[PDB]
Amino acid sequence: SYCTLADLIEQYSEQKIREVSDRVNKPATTIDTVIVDRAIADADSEIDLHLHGRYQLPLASVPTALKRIACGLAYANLHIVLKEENPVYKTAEHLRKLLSGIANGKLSLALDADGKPAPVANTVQISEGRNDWGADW
Amino acid sequence: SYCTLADLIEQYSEQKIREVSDRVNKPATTIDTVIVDRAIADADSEIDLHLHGRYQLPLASVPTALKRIACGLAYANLHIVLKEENPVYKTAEHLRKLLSGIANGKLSLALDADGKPAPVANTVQISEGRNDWGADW
Amino acid sequence: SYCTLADLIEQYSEQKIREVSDRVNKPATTIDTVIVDRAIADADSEIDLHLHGRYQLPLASVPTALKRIACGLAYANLHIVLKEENPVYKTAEHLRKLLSGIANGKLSLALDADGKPAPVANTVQISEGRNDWGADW
Amino acid sequence: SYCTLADLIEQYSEQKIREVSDRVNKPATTIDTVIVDRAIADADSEIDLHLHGRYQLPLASVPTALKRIACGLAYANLHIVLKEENPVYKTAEHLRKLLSGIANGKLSLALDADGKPAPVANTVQISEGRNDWGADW
Amino acid sequence: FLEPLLIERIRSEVPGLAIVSGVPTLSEQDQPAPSAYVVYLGDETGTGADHQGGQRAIQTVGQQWAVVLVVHYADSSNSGEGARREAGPLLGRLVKALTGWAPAIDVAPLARSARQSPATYASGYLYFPLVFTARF
Repeated sequence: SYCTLADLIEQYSEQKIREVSDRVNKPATTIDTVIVDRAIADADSEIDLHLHGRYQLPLASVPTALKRIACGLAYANLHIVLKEENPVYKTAEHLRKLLSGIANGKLSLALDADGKPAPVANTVQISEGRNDWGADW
Repeated sequence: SYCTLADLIEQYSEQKIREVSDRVNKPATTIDTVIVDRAIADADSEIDLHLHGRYQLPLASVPTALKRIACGLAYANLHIVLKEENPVYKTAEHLRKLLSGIANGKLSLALDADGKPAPVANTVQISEGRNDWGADW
Repeated sequence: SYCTLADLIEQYSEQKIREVSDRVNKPATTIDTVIVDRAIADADSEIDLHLHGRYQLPLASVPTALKRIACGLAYANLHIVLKEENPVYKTAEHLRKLLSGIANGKLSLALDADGKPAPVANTVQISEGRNDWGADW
Repeated sequence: SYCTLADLIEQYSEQKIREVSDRVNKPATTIDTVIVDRAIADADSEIDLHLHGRYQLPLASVPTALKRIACGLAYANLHIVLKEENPVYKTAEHLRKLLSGIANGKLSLALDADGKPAPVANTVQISEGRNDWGADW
Repeated sequence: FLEPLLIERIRSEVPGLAIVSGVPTLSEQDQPAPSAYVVYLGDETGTGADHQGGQRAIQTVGQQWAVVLVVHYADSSNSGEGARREAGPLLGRLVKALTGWAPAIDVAPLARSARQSPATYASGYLYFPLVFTARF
């Protein structure tokens, strides 16, 4: 859960979330929590797809850039039909580009609140090191 | 079964599923379960085609990204005629791009609920290792 | 027989199969079984052309992706005249691309119902291996 | 916090900040501090994403170029819908280009007020240096 | 200036396969479904009669509105059997819903034409230059 309904409302205003989330009432009246939850879950799943090879999956903290990316992807997911030239689609593409840059080691995952994220041990591995005759015998 | 009728309704609203699934009544009245089942099965078959070389086929759990991909492909399959510029076709193409990226080892299959997926033993294979004279004789 | 008349009806609705299969009655009244059988046979022949070098020909089971591909190709074959921009032609081209990817070893043929397909012994061949003096004499 | 509400007002005038920040009153009357804070936080998160590999994260001082970049990104973030040809989008792209140039070691992070920034110890690492027999024995 | 209240039900998503087609030359070879395919022809204007009033210099403005028929079912260069024979009821439905079904109207006649709307074919598949009046 890198973003919440509060984050979506704050980033896109409550009116737009209501309009793109209420599918049964015309005009919209309330925000459907289930739809928003599914959209946020899908955004988190995509982000994990991008970040699985460099960091641990169950992150204990959410970096701020991760919050922005999740909010953007979740909003893009709340559109049933999304055309290519829709600006929301372009924002989603830019965020996906940021994610790909992070995955390819060109961008670093920033601070969460004060501490660093937790990189995986992929680079750590070395055989073991056999150096007998060099132990001050 | 990476996605269900509930997932399709939640992602695309029940009205659209009814409209694209009911082919005998005009206007549509009910959702045809057989057609939806076949579309979901076809989406799962395509996804397995993409994922057979890196993971076990009968997955015991469904990763969330896999759910989103299956829902998108299933919805795209429910259209008898699908043109190139239809936005649903573009979404299907993006999801197929995600699948291809996963297959080529550029994206990782994320967590299912809390645990990792089950990669195949393709990389494990090595001859055996003949290292007599090195067993502390 | 990777697909049947039932599969074609389910994928494209009975009305469209009737319209593209009945050539002697205007308006169409019944589905011509012979024409559908020939179209399905042609689709199967093309698929076998694509799959002969990696799997056994007389497959004992039909993978689901194979069913979808066969249905699409069979429907495309039921059109006497098919232009380039017809969406059915584009679907046929996409399915042919999937087949070519399978043939070139970029996609794997998925599960049929629970078990794997039967790959051919093309890669198995090695000379024999002459390793006398290494048999614990 | 590389930029503040005062910086945004000074760079873009108070009227524009009021117009792009007040979402509940039409016409706008007051500047929403929470929305501005979130936009500034997102800009800072992106900048940290770009600068994590060359400098320490919790910078004790804010370089002036960093202030300009943060102000531009924050203003770009205050737009719910931002098209490609919007000049604010172009300014954001130019600032992102500046950030990327800094990250790739083509531009240096300037003075904060009088002293240099604090680069990370990434380049410092060397093994240790074994040079016995050269210590004036 | 009140038609939308009934237009809402006038339009009911006629095609089941065509999605986001922005319908109102035709292809006649790759159309997913037989949509309404409405067309626009022109306008009718006049003054110096009961149409014109006092202030605002407005009058009962004649309005033109037509449709295009796209079925190509049972008519694929074979014969005109099933093209308009099946359309007849469909043509009546279209002309009764899209036209002649107006809200409470005082100076909005919303003229409808059940007959006297000739149509000629061309291009080898199907053409239908419908001629109907709207008056509003």
